[PDB]
Parts: sequence; C-alpha cells; structure tokens
Amino acid sequence: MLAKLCKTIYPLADLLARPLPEGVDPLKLEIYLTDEDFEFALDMTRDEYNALPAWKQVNLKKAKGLF
Repeated sequence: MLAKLCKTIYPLADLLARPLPEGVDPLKLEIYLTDEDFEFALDMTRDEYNALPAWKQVNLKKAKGLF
C-alpha cells in the first residue's frame, strides 16, 4: 500500500452536490475524478486538463459546478 499508490475516484454525484468524503478536496474537484467522472463532470480528462490552462480548465469546472 505504501510502495504502490491506489488511485480511487470519488462518485461525481456524491461530491457534485452531496455530503462528499474528505479525500475529495473542494478547492479542486478535477484532481479526484477519472476520465469517466472527468467526462461527466468536466467533459475533459485528468491528462488533458493536466496540460491545459489553469483558468480555462477551471472555466469548465464552474460551468458544471465542480470547483
């Protein structure tokens, strides 16, 4: 568990507007959602936004209501 990092995404719904966990950071939701969640939450990818602008990428988050 220490040597390997288990990347687990939190249910977009449960966090998109529901008593979400803690691993889920509010300041930035795009860091805890996989392409699937990313696709339905931001319509982008962790590897897409990862390179795209920080504001433009955010521009979408607000559009969906994540950030």
